[PDB]
Amino acid sequence: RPTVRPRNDVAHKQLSAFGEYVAEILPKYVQQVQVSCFNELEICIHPDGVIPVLTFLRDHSNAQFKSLADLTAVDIPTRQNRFEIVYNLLSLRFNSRIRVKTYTDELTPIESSVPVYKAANWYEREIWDMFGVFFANHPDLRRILTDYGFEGHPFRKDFPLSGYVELRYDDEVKRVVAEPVELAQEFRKFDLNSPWEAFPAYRQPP
Amino acid sequence: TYKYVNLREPSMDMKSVTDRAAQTLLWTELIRGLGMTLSYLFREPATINYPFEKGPLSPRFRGEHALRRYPSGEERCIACKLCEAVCPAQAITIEAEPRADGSRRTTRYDIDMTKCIYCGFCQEACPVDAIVEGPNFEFSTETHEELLYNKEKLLNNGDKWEAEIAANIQADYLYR
Amino acid sequence: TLEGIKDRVLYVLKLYDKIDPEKLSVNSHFMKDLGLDSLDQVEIIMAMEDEFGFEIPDIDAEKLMCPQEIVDYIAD
Amino acid sequence: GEYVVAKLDDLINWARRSSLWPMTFGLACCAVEMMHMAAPRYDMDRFGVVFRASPRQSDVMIVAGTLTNKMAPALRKVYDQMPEPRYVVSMGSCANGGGYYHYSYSVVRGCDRIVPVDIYVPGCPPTAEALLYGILQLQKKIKREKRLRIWYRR
Amino acid sequence: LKKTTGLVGLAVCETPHERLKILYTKILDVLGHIPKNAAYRKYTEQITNEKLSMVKAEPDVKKLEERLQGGQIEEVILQAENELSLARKMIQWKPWEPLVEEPPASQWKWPI
Amino acid sequence: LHHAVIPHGKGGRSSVSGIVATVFGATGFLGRYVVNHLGRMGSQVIVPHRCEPYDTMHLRPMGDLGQIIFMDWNGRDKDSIRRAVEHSSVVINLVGREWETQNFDFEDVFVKIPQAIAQVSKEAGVEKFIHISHLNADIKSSSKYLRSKAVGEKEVRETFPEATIIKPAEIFGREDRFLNYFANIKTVKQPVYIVDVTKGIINAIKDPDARGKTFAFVGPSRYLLFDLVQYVFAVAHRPFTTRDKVERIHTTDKILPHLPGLEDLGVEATPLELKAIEVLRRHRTQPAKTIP
Amino acid sequence: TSVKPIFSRDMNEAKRRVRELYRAWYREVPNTVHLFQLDISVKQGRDKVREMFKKNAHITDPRVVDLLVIKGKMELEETIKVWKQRTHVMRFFHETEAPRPKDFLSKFYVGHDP
Ligand SMILES: CCCCCCCCCCCCCCCCCC(=O)OC[C@H](COP(=O)(O)OCCN)OC(=O)CCCCCCCCCCCCCCCCC
Ligand SMILES: NC(=O)C1=CN([C@@H]2O[C@H](COP(=O)(O)OP(=O)(O)OC[C@H]3O[C@@H](n4cnc5c(N)ncnc54)[C@H](OP(=O)(O)O)[C@@H]3O)[C@@H](O)[C@H]2O)C=CC1
Ligand code: SF4
Ligand code: SF4
Ligand code: SF4
Repeated sequence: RPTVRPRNDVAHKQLSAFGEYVAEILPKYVQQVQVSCFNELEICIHPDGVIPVLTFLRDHSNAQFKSLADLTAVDIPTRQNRFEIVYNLLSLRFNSRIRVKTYTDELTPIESSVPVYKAANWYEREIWDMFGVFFANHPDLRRILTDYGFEGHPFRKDFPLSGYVELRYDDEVKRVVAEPVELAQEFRKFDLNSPWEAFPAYRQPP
Repeated sequence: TYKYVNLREPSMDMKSVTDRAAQTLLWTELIRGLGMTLSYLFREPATINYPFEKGPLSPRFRGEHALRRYPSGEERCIACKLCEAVCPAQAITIEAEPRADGSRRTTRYDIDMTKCIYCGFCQEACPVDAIVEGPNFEFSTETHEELLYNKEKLLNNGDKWEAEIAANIQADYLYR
Repeated sequence: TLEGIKDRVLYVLKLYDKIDPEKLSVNSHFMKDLGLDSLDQVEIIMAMEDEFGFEIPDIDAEKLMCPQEIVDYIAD
Repeated sequence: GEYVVAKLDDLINWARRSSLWPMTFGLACCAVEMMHMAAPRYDMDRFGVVFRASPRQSDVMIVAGTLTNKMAPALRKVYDQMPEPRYVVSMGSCANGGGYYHYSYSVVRGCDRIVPVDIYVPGCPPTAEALLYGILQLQKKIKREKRLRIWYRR
Repeated sequence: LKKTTGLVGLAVCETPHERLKILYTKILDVLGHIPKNAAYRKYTEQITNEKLSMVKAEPDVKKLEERLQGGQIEEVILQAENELSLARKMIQWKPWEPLVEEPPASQWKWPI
Repeated sequence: LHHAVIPHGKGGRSSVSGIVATVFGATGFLGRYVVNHLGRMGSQVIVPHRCEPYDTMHLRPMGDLGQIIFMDWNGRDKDSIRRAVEHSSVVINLVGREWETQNFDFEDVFVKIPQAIAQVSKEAGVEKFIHISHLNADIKSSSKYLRSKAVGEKEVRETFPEATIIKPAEIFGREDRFLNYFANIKTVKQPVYIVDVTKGIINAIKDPDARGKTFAFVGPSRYLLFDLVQYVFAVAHRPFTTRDKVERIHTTDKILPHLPGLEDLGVEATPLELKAIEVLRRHRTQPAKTIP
Repeated sequence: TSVKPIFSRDMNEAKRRVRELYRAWYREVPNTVHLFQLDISVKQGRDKVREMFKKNAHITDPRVVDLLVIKGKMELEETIKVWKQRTHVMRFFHETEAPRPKDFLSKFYVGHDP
């Protein structure tokens, strides 16, 4: 079938088997394990398990996930714990990838993973800057992307696209000043969603 | 499959050691580098004599926008707003109403040329080849306001450039 | 020197504008009598820190709520 | 007498447009196309436009890329240190008016909010030739200047 | 003995066989302090014993590397050190214990 | 109100203040502040200029796209004045020179030109006219500068009776020729801050009770010229010009109690002591005694 | 109602961190006014610092207080180390923002906003 992406059952089984393997070894922290239809393994863990679970995946002989590919966050306001923390790891030894996910809210710190992966340093600063998630015991937690003195965390779903302040040069004070944002043309919100269901396979029970 | 870029053991025979000593003292590899830049001195330069000579372009080139007409002179645009919807930069602003003869036509068609990313998505989305990116790339201005195109400006661009635009569309439409 | 210490405390406090000079007495509570707030007391302590040239920690400073404790505190 | 003033304007105007030394803020994508303007095909140096000049020997600032709020104060400081006469060329949609990031919380919506701008080069990015057209248009603007003619009439 | 491992910072090992026996023995010693019915102990003893048997049963390093499938023998030694370090930490974390806390009801539901 | 000039927005750069202003003399010291405050709130500003466009470049960032419009004009050409004012609701005249030139004497900048602007503005139907005069304007002054300011101040009041006339004292500020004048080197002075004068002008545009009035803009304190110059040198960390200019600096600042001032437009005068360092910091390589 | 603490385990410990931060800010203002060549007085700088603390006086959550102090320390680090420029320091004073009307009538005259 030329237009349909082919399945790979061999990889699906291997990843499923390793998913059970991880969950048997770390029952204290693993809450859910799933493999996607395009064969990506996700471990969902209690936030207490960050250091133990990441250390096990880095150091264990059947894991050896030596490379932290990415660390980011997702904001889902409807959840009690709105922030989902995502670790994407790579194992060169076994030519495999794994995703570890945990959660936190505005006021609950997450343990910094710099001790496991030195790559985590700047990623956690970016998560602090863009989402406002505090990482405990970080060697140097501060903003990395936003302007100095910037207020708020832009990547939160409830932060407006254009922010609250805009800059310009002011001649009277001979410097760049910040002022409440006004737009000559407001961003035009589009309602694009079709009112007809697209994917029956994902229908949520009513 | 892999190869080593820099895994080699220098020979320690006296003939080779003296070869490296001569290179160190006589600067031979530095002299070799001088030859390369010398050989360029006597090569023809690649420079072209702009604006009397122009860099080559293809019929697909994405330049200044224009609104086109049918051969009769009727506007091609029917205010469908597909260009405005797809525009990645929201650079297009359209308003429309029935024309005096009842035709479906725009009363506003603005492109903020300083929002536009010159991506060509508008001309892909257009069902009647009304909005195109033309071949002109020499329209820099002295003021910001001059780059806020309204419908009159865009229609004038179409009348100004149609001779070239039509030929470019003729050469590429079978790839679309 | 105990009256010498005591004099300096009143010297610093007089300079502190927020304290009405007449209301001030050596046994006046900052927050009951003189009507100062928490951070007003913090600024007073930093002034004493400067006058007597030593650092007064927060645990120690939180209890110095009238000039007498300050005079008493320095002496130790 | 007015004949003298007309010819001195021509002389100083000719010298200034014939020796335009630019400072480029290579902020983003558009910096690549100014590099291609310096490259052999277009060779901006052949017009008298040296490839790179220090800010204090510069005559024209070319803002080539997106100006963020974080960078805006630094850009203004460099403009204020330019000896006069000084000109600004805004190159690309981002610098012209914010472009594809116009609605961002972190982007200045056009560098003309920070410095005055003499030439606006459209495109995302403008081709190296389009930038060269804008530079030659700035030369013609300098050719029109009448500083001494106006001075003599104060 | 090979001249280099090919990996910057990973030095050649002069006596890899005896180094691996010492490390694998140490790992098995540490795993004895873990409860007998913890999956980490059962699995880690199983793989450690498999590698230990191959080390004792093959005197030629490059034949041994071909059997271990762990890259250079110096990489296998480093991996043994990593497992030993992990095993010690596992005793403090005790991850074989029950799940500390359930997530909220919709914590992992997607799409919302 | 014509629909185009009804105010909208929140008073920022992209808002619509409803003011359409022609500012003569906008390329000078006072003009740059006036245009800035107009463009801050989204006013349409027409800038007639006599100088090179290069010399108007600092005004362009002061307004959103399209809000600052530039025009050529000649002080002696009434048609060029008519072009600049026939669409405006307020005309502001800031034209002046502190010295005379071969082509323009004080009677030109301070009488003939202001009168022509006022007359053409009257004919074109402009509702409001704001004319800057001087506190010490006086036909018996030893200064030809101040004598002309008095003659022109009278001709504007006669030509455009509803004009708001503003009489500032010496204005100090970053680009002034006052504090800077001393730093580049009997009498009581009452200098006023540039931003105060600008705010007064802006509030005069809005205040309907300001029409037909004459204001004196003065600072909060009076100083002896010697005590002021001493303070300037102290602030500039320095060890302590035409003939007409010297006469002005030695003219005592009049005290006109009957005239309304900055407090009658809602503006609090800024003490010199707050802003002197701002102006004099660049000159670096005890507050002055005030008259009660 | 059991939650993971940030630093403080109760409001008393949180308030100690607040006072340490206030002291650090209070002592840094004279240096900031000098290094950044500000045109404000030291009194103005300290009055601004006190204003910023006061608006957060009503907090009773030690975790929220902890975050406010964390952000306050980062803001102080940017100032002490001169990562900020003069424009960033002066953004606390809104020198170009004309005062918004506060009473009902003034807001009624200018627009529709509450
Ligand atoms: C009978 C017995 C008689 C007794 C007398 C016999 C004497 C003959 C034998 C002596 C010959 C010695 C030659 C002297 C030249 C200097 C040699 C020298 O200094 O080379 C070494 C120097 C650094 O070399 P390096 O690779 O860094 O390693 C050495 C340190 N570890 O290398 C360098 O200096 C590099 C220089 C870098 C600059 C390069 C730019 C120049 C390249 C083009 C130069 C062309 C030559 C110009 C000719 C002169 C023109 C007038
Ligand atoms: N600054 C002060 O201390 C006080 C000033 N005033 C008055 O305030 C007004 C402005 O003050 P200031 O801004 O300091 O004066 P400036 O000299 O700084 O600016 C004067 C303006 O007048 C214009 N101008 C001068 N002569 C002519 C002319 N012949 N034809 C056309 N335009 C001309 C200049 O334009 P160009 O740039 O083209 O020369 C400039 O824009 C003046 O009327 C001044 O007398 C009153 C009291 C105090
Ligand atoms: S070229 Fe792209 S960005 Fe520009 S108007 Fe068309 S769709 Fe919009
Ligand atoms: S230009 Fe084309 S796509 Fe855009 S509104 Fe007109 S017909 Fe539709
Ligand atoms: S204008 Fe286009 S090419 Fe230039 S920096 Fe912006 S996005 Fe990149």
